[PDB]
Amino acid sequence: PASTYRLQISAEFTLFDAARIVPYLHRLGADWLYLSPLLESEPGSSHGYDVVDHSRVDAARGGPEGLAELSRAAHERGMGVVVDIVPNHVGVATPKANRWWWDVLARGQRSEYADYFDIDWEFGGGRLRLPVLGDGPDELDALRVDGDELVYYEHRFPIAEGTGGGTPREVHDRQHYELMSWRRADHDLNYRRFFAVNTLAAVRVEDPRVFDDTHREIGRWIAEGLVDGLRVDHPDGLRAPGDYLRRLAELAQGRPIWVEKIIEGDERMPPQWPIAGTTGYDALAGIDRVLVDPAGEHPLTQIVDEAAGSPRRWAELVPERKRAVARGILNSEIRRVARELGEVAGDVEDALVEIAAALSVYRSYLPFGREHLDEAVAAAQAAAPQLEADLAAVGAALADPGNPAALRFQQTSGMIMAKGVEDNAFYRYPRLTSLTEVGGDPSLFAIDAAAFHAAQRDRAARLPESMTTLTTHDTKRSEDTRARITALAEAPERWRRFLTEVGGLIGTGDRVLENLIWQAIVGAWPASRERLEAYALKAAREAGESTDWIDGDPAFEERLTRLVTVAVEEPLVHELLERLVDELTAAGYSNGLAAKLLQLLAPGTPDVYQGTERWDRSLVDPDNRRPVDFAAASELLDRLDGGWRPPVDETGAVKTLVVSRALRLRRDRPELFTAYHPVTARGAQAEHLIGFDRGGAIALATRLPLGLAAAGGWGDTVVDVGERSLRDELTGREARGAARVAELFADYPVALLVET
Repeated sequence: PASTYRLQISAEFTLFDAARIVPYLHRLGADWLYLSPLLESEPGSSHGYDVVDHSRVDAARGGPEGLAELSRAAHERGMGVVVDIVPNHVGVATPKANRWWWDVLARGQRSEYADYFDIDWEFGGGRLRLPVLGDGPDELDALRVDGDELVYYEHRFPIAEGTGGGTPREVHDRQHYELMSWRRADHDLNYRRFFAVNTLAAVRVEDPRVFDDTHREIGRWIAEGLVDGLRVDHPDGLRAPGDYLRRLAELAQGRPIWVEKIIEGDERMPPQWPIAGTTGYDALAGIDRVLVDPAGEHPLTQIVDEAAGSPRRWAELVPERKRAVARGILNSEIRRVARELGEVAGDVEDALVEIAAALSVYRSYLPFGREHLDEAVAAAQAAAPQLEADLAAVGAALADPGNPAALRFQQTSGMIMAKGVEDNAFYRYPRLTSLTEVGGDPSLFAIDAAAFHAAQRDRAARLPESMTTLTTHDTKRSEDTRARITALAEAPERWRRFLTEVGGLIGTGDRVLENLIWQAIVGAWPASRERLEAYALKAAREAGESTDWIDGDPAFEERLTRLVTVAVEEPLVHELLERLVDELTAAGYSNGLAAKLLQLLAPGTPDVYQGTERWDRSLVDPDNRRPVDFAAASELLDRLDGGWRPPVDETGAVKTLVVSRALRLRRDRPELFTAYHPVTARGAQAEHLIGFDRGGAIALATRLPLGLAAAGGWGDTVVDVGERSLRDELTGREARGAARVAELFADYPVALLVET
């Protein structure tokens, strides 16, 4: 496809709602609709990742009639449909809604659905441990019997037949499940789950019988022409992801499959995987880093280091926090891998924790990626020479794809990275929070244009059909929030001044977390107190230093709450914040347009998140999933198509112009996109021009806008565009030969030149 447009389908935006805005999306220039999980989820699911019935399209989202209508709307217009599917796990929040889970609770290992899940029965003493009770003592006195069901407040579980009668507790101890305290899920859990989410139980989709049942309706979409490609959720949690994608490719009849897979650096995926590529986060990392002024690296780091009283080094942070979740909320996983290894050596768990800590990829794919495991083991032996013998024997076992533990470890190192680095270490390394993003190396402050172009060339060579992306439903900060934040690398000293001035007014005791919060407030501004308060509490808990998700500090959280309230409502704090936002507003606009244009014409299939044809200043889940005003966007676009040329302003109109013109061009004139050639400028400010030629379409953008303005503008800087004559889709302005960037960017900080 020429592009994918991502839609959050739910009961508030159904498949019928989506089909009604298909014509606006075609107008905007989208090629394929990228929908979220559509199999029946938990009653009230606003994402659909908690599947409870793989046999039908979710009724709340429109059921099969809805899918059929959306597909027909898209296909009658030449458009395509790619659907997010969730192969690894199912929702168990409401058991009475997961017929498979219910039967396993009701009949234990005698359930026909028992080997659909990944259960250590012997660790549980023949029982499935459900971490549903509260931590207070005497919890089970709330256990009531209600017919053929055990009840614990609003939770209901089946009574195995022939086990009724007596105290509610006497019936509970006869059941194939054991209700336990939620805090016991850190260490004593005996079923495989997704991340540290107990309400997401993994299914053994490597079993052909399980694959057939979980993918039958998905297979119907393919067979009957409803769906044109698939996006696989979390393949890294699968036991045999290679085998899965092979089987999915034949289910999808050779149609394009994209995988959500985080890549680290120059790491490569197994080439035999029959996929189009990833959902885009490798591309996000480079687009953002070409807009970071590299000279801010040491100033902005010292702002964090002085606050922490001790250098925050990413090389310590990552191992430390991976170690911590391996020993904490993800310990049931570590302990289970240790049980399957047997008494290989002495301290097997500490050997595992050290290998997962040092592992520099999310997982191996053995025999592929053995290098990564080998280097982890060696690095663990240097960080912990006390276990040199143990690590060697444990690493030796972990290298044999015939050992079930080697395979389970690969299912676990996926989650130690995400929960330790993305959802923790990120929130402790805020020297520039736009670089703490899904798929990025925050240690890598910036990349020069030469490095940017190399990254584009590599994707054209090995991943030409792969997605690129700037916002997803899982990003920590949405694309224009990061665009403004990134300008702080140009003005580190201004930022120090701001933190100081506003921190002499209100604080929490965690000056490191306050750097992160003010960055999000500044980047998202203007934003409601409700949204900023929610973000602040979530960021503070993810960071885990001054409060936590398990055992919070209410006094601290209320200091954080009154920080954001003072930022919105108090006259002097608010003025200081408004003044800094104004100073950055043009820079962030220019950075946001630069990112959007570069991504949409770069090699690959650009993904456009719902509503990001206007400014998206959202924060983390769920702020990046707010309702999207497609009506407003269409009205905006109709003004643009009616010949209005907007200023760079807060309506987003100039972004809608850039997005719509680049999407259409790529969709409707694809003969223009045949190669990739850097376009470099000439003169006093040539460093500020970043761009490339794709064939007959040239993307031209600005980097480091604050320093450009400080230097007096483009001056007499020129771009060589060829002996050819080009025209800018955004303005109609013509350019030939050595064009002055002052003329090219006379109206906007970007231009999209087309051969004539």
